[PDB]
Amino acid sequence: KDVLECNVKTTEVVGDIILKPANNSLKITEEVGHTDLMAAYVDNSSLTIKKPNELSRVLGLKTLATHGLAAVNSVPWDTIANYAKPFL
Repeated sequence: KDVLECNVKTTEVVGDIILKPANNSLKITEEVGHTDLMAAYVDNSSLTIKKPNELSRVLGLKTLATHGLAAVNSVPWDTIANYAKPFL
């Protein structure tokens, strides 16, 4: 199984990969929401969503549960920017 060093608190199996606890590592979004997308737009950052919901699917986003290590900071900037502008 593939391994991801991230900010999880317990060792967890998500899909076909494993999240291992590492302090001050990669931030993990459990399920994407409005605040997560608003913060990624402001922080000049991407997102690593761990489990999918309706919003992540309709935005065509990759999650750790469905895409493994490929979801690491995989949320494109055009998606974050286009979602967040009706709210500014």
